[PDB]
Amino acid sequence: GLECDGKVNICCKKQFFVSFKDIGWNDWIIAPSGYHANYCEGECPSHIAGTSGSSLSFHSTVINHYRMRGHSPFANLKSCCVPTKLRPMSMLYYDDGQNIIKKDIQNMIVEECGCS
Amino acid sequence: GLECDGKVNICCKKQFFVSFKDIGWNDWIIAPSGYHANYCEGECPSHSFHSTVINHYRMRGHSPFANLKSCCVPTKLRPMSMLYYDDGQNIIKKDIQNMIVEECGCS
Ligand SMILES: CCC[C@]1(C)C(=O)Nc2ccccc2C(=O)N1C
Repeated sequence: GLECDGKVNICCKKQFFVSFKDIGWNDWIIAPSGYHANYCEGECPSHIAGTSGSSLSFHSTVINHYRMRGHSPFANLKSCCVPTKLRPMSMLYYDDGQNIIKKDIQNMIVEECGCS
Repeated sequence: GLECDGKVNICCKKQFFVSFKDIGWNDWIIAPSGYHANYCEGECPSHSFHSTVINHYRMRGHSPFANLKSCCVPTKLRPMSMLYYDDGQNIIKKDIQNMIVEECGCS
């Protein structure tokens, strides 16, 4: 997918540093104390609706078939810049199960952005 | 996730069948003749783990996320076995990724 830069106005990936102290989750999250989460932001015009950067999935090709023809609700449905690929991260935290847990938590880091 | 019915207003999975004959893709797609692609529709008010950290930041007055709207989008997609004609009229059997919307959620 696309990374944000000077003059990029459409859906792209940019930095987002999560500090667990800032949101008060450091009371039960031991490690890491903060990490590079990234986020998606930017315009999703019709010529890029449903894309994942330079790729268009089969599903998105069927939606665009209906969207292009003006079929409802697809025609009126707004396209949003959202993560399309996420990565896990090893975390050390206190669970409710009465212990300190080391676990790879899914969907922690944004790897790629795309339009819905 | 949540499935749509004419009752629930929030972000849900709307059932949607697509016939390849109806859209004229049957000249290259042999099988299946049709499938439930589905889609995501519905409101995403204040009430994945990445989305949760964004909302826990959006809740407080934090500049980028405070003006960043939550959208109803697929959270899980499933592949599907397809039989189709390729570039040189060869018949290919392949599991095509991201064919079916299985679950919807807010961004
Ligand atoms: C980023 C979430 C990670 C984790 C491990 C969780 O799975 N459960 C949660 C679910 C919702 C909110 C926080 C947490 C949480 O802080 N912990 C303990």
